Amino acid sequence: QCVNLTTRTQLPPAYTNSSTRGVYYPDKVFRSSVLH
Amino acid sequence: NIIRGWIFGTTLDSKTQSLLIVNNATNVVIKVCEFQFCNDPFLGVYYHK
Amino acid sequence: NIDGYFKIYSKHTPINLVRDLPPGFSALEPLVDLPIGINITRFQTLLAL
Amino acid sequence: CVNFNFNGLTGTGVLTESNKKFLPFQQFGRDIADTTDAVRDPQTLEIL
Amino acid sequence: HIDAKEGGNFNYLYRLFRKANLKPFERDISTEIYQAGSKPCNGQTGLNC
Ligand SMILES: *[C@@H]1O[C@H](CO)[C@@H](O[C@@H]2O[C@H](CO)[C@@H](O)[C@H](O)[C@H]2NC(C)=O)[C@H](O)[C@H]1NC(C)=O
Ligand SMILES: *[C@@H]1O[C@H](CO)[C@@H](O[C@@H]2O[C@H](CO)[C@@H](O)[C@H](O)[C@H]2NC(C)=O)[C@H](O)[C@H]1NC(C)=O
Ligand SMILES: *[C@@H]1O[C@H](CO)[C@@H](O)[C@H](O)[C@H]1NC(C)=O
Ligand SMILES: *[C@@H]1O[C@H](CO)[C@@H](O)[C@H](O)[C@H]1NC(C)=O
Ligand SMILES: *[C@@H]1O[C@H](CO)[C@@H](O)[C@H](O)[C@H]1NC(C)=O
Repeated sequence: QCVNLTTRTQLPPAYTNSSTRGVYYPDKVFRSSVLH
Repeated sequence: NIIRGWIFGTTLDSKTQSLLIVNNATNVVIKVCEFQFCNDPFLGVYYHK
Repeated sequence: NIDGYFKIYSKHTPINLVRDLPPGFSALEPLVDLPIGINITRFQTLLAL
Repeated sequence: CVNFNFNGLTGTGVLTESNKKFLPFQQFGRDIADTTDAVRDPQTLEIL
Repeated sequence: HIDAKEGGNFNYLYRLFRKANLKPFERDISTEIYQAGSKPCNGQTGLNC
């Protein structure tokens, strides 16, 4: 019921950098006004 | 709004369980079933006036 | 995906650029911790076409 | 200067009406040293 | 008193052959054939399958 699609491009992917993106919370602990 | 969600798994066949996320419009659906995915999966309708 | 739980953290910010992943600091907040308990090795994106 | 036990969090001190503001889910606050310095009453939602 | 029958209670399966130990709180219902030797399995219970 699903189709097959092939690309028509002729180049690999590019590359960027994550400057300071991607910081999450490593634990569920509530911390306030601290440096961990 | 072309990005709808992701697929997560190992073999992406019926012989292994997988995870699926589809935000469609109202509500998001997250299922862990045994999906037999297509080689090129995408969501269905866009609109019809 | 650690110890059976699938954890998602997200953020949503308004920008207006063309072809740039904008620099700056980003802190993502927890969305969900789902107890799905599956070995996960590969993934793929769902497009609405 | 009583012994207290609010949500399984025990202690011993003087309870007093507080002016601190908690997030809607927060149940207790912490000092610079890891000591509970404010707790939310789960029956009146009051922070003290 | 509830899980034993006079003829036998042959529900309650269990796994015996896995290529690696499970991780904490991980579930597995893979029901594939597990080659035990080095010959291919071809999905058929045989010598080392
Ligand atoms: C889009 O997501 C919505 C979220 O509500 C889903 O709508 C459900 O459609 C199913 C049939 O496929 C119904 O049985 C449910 O009653 C609907 N949801 C509710 C209100 O509980 C659905 O998963 C997606 N697609 C559709 C059909 O809207
Ligand atoms: C999680 O699944 C991965 C991939 O299926 C497993 O890693 C594979 O292990 C098999 C058998 O030991 C090897 O033949 C493959 O070369 C491995 N693949 C990779 C990508 O390393 C892994 O063992 C599984 N982990 C657990 C604990 O279930
Ligand atoms: C292309 O897609 C069809 C169905 O969408 C599938 O039957 C076929 O095996 C696919 N071919 C390849 C090479 O992936
Ligand atoms: C990171 O990317 C930005 C914009 O893409 C660029 O200005 C900067 O020079 C890059 N820095 C490094 C170390 O790649
Ligand atoms: C809990 O019970 C107390 C007295 O039994 C009542 O005053 C209060 O409204 C109830 N609900 C909440 C959310 O505290």
